[PDB]
Amino acid sequence: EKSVVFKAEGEHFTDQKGNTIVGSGSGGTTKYFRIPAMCTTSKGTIVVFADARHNTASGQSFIDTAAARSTDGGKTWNKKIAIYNDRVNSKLSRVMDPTCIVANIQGRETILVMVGKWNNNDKTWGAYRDKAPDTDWDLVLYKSTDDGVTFSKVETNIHDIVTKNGTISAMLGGVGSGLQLNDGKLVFPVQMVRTKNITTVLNTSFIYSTDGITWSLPSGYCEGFGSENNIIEFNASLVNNIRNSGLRRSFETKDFGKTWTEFPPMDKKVDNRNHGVQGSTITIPSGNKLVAAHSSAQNKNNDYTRSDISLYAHNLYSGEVKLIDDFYPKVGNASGAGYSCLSYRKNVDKETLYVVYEANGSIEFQDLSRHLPVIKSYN
Repeated sequence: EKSVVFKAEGEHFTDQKGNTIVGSGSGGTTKYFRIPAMCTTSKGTIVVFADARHNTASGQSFIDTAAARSTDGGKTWNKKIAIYNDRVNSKLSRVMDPTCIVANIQGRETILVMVGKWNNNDKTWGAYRDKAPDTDWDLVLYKSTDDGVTFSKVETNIHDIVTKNGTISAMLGGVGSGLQLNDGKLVFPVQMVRTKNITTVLNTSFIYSTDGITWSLPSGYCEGFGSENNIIEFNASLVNNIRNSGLRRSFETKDFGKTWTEFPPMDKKVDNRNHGVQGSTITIPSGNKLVAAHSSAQNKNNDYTRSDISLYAHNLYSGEVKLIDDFYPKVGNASGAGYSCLSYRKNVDKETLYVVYEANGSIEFQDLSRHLPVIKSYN
């Protein structure tokens, strides 16, 4: 139905030594949660990641990556910290902004989660353009191969490929979920802050891998807009769906990230109004056709309150769009609101469509599976 994954001012976590993490919420709880990411496994297990912003909603604050696991269809949740910040700066050390993938990596069902990491930077990441890359930044990857019970660090070449590019100050996942392609390739949508000498502050792209260890960046870039984005696979194209102030943007690449062109079935189809917001975009099969399901905020107050977090269907053939469910029909908390993440699976003959989203500093979950006939018919 509807459940609270992470309760603002209602959770207590422990650190690596098992000592409680005293946050600024009432009773020493974690103050605020943001930026949910959800991955469902072949066992039906739901894992939801979010920033545990222990002291404040601000992105420049002390943050760990929490993980909530449900094996009862989202009724109840077991919670823990999946990724700890480095504990350099009790005010500013942070791991943030998760993107997850569920994939069979050479046969092995794995949940990957990728987060940015900072320590001493007191400003948002777009402020740091002088270095290639910023010395305070990193982008870390953790995995679980035990159905979300334990997460371990993956040693990658992600920092190295950013350094060898030479034009990137920092990189993050696109927020929410990445994908495993039909052929098996792993793809994280990414956002990047370019070095100062590059005219465009922000770009979108992706990183890809076969084994989850060695990653690659394509040679091209997509225009950044508000840079948070997701990718879907459609025929031999990768198609993104990007945050933008006003109308969301969508581009396709037919050359695996060398060049991008507008994708008419999704480009400019959903309006998030002033500032834009992150949104989640996934595909759902309907026979041998595909439909895109998308969540983002209607933003009725045209501001940072990002009201009315809604599920849409995009007809990938005709370009029609329709509202399926305004599942969080509420004005958000302008300290940080509006974000969401969808998850679809068909396990055996059971199709599930779940969402998680920001709700006044908490993360809530809804089972939206009743909407699948309506979405699937939209081709």
